[PDB]
Amino acid sequence: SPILPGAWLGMVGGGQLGRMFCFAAQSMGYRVAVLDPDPASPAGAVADRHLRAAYDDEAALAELAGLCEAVSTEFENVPAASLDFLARTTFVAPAGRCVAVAQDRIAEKRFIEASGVPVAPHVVIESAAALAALDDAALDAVLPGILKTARKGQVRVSTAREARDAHAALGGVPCVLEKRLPLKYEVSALIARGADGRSAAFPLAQNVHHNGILALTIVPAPAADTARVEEAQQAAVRIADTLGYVGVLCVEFFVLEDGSFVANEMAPRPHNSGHYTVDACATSQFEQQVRAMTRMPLGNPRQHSPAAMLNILGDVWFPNGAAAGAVTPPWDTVAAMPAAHLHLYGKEEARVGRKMGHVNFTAEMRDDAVAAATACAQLLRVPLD
Amino acid sequence: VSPILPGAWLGMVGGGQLGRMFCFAAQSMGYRVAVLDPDPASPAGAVADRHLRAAYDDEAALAELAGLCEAVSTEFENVPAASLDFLARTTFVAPAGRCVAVAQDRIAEKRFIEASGVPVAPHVVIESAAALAALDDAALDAVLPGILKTARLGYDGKGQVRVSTAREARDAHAALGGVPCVLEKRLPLKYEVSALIARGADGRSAAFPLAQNVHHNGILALTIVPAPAADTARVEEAQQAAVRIADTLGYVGVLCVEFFVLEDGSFVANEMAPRPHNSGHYTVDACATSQFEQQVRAMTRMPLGNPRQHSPAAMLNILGDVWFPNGAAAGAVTPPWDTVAAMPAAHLHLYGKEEARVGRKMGHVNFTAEMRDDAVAAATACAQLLRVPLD
Repeated sequence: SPILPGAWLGMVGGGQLGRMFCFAAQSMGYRVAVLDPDPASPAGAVADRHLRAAYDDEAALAELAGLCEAVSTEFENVPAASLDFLARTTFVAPAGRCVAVAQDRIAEKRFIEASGVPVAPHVVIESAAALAALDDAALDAVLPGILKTARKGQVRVSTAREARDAHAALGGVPCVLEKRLPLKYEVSALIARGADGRSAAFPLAQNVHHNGILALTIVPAPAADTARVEEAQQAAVRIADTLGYVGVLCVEFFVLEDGSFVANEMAPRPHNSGHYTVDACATSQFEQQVRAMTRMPLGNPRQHSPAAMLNILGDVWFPNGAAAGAVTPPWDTVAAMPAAHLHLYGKEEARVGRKMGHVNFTAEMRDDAVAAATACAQLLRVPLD
Repeated sequence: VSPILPGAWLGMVGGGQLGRMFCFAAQSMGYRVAVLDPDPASPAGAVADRHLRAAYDDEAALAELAGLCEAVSTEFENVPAASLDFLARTTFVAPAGRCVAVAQDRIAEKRFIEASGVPVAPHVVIESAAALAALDDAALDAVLPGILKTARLGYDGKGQVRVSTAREARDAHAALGGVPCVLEKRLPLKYEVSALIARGADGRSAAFPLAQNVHHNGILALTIVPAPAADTARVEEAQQAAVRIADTLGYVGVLCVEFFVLEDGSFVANEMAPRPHNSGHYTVDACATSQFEQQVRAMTRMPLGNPRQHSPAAMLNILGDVWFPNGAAAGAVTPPWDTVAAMPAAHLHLYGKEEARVGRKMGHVNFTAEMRDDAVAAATACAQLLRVPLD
């Protein structure tokens, strides 16, 4: 049965995702308690209540579970044991078991395959013993590639020898060895699924990464035709159904030069590639998180306006280099752009690589949203390639 | 003159639903908000970066707000202009006290709009018993039947008397103690509209579309945007009238001007609100920039946002009455918010107020759709579900 407006909802993690959840939840009349050990928590600052405590502090967890009728998550490395502890006393969506699958590169690959969705070529290496039982030819099948720890932790490798040495260099921990592929473009599907098994899919997003960090998202994905959108949406839903997932799920895919389509990873939460939904869709990804965790009907995902999203890293504050000190970006100039919606997360210190905000661009025509995002990237010195 | 950029502290005098929705807009852009509101259960204070839980005339609280904030705006209906001018000693106050004061006095408001060259709804000003004694019956008959309204402090229907004859008008004035009043003629109304504009310190403005408003029992019930009854010329006329008033006032902020369109086609202004307005809540879900974002931009001397309406919209108000389907005395019943949330057009906004009371604004539901008729049909169905009369 539904948990109606006025109820306390809990959020494990108080970064920008938790912060944007607060606005969605409070707008609908819910109260939000954020658990985040950071005294400067961006989400905690704007929540109804902030429990300043560690993610494994049982007294804090009991207080959250006691106060809240449902709890969801945004923090990247949340211990599933904490979600377990919480679910003894309250409704937790997504469940710890789902979060644990999504947080482990081996589990996630195995699960997507089990859901009947093609996965990007890789070899699983659980241990030194598992590595010993793989011959050079077995490794060569996925090389050159990148060795990645299943749970920073990545090594580019070209030969079987480099692969063996890299595994030892990472301490022999569980890893996946991912083949480098002839990538054409990247897309993400973003879906909400409820406790009753009903789901709602957003449009397909096309994502550009720079130096391994999301830079630009365009929606609807320019490169993907109707059949591709449908294929990607159905894939994400199939995964969510197989997982018994309640919440927002983001699945990232590669489209290769040969036209093939492969899933690479998934996030058990609202995702950076979904921030456009706040300004471009009838229901945002944050509103869907609220609806899923309260067992309320899912919202209409209708995209009213074509959109682009430009990430704002801390690098934007360092036009004279990181060491020379912060310079406030020209936010007035950005606000003068008619397509722009400026989102800044209330983080105190700009640092290289740190996500400080984003700018959504909406317009009647997609080309105009994209041109505005491109011009803003030039203004702010944000590299797109 | 310079812009007040993201990260700055912004103050809000008043912590009801308007201040709450202001907080979401301001915090999303990276500003920190301090709310001044004496109510310990302040809906805005609950979600603000800071809540100064203080009376509106508490000078210690006001000095702390002004010291902390680089700019301060207002939402509270009866804010003393003396408090705004106290604040303006040490911070940027937008809109200014003198603008707010004009809107709070029915006589000043009518006089100011006329002085701005915008036609005003027929009325007679009655400053005093002596002024009334010097008006002949024919002078009163010109605006009768009508409603006698106190000039000051008559919020939410207070200080008003329906009158039909000159004698009833004179008796009503004496009943109210002879205080300053306006006598407003009851007009042959065809429809009501509101214009909603933002104006900056640099004199630039940005106008939303024209909203058509339906009132019942003296309270806003339903808003539809764009106004179905207004053609392009009417939209432009109303927007330009609101900008003319704002320019004449030297107004910095969001201004809502409410008008009547009469059976004969006459277009007259009746009142203005020096703040975001209930008839503007649709902007949060229907426009590229909401009225609350424009309040942030205006008070920070930042460029105004694009007011583009991406989707046709309707808004249904939710009063505390919705909780009392068996009567006010019979006790509260939680409304079917799940059934509302199932409506694909609906956007549910509930304000976090603790006690449902008759006549109290507890929330609103915005409806957006590709087609206006569908948004209107959804609002009308939701009104039937919730037992909300629209006429």
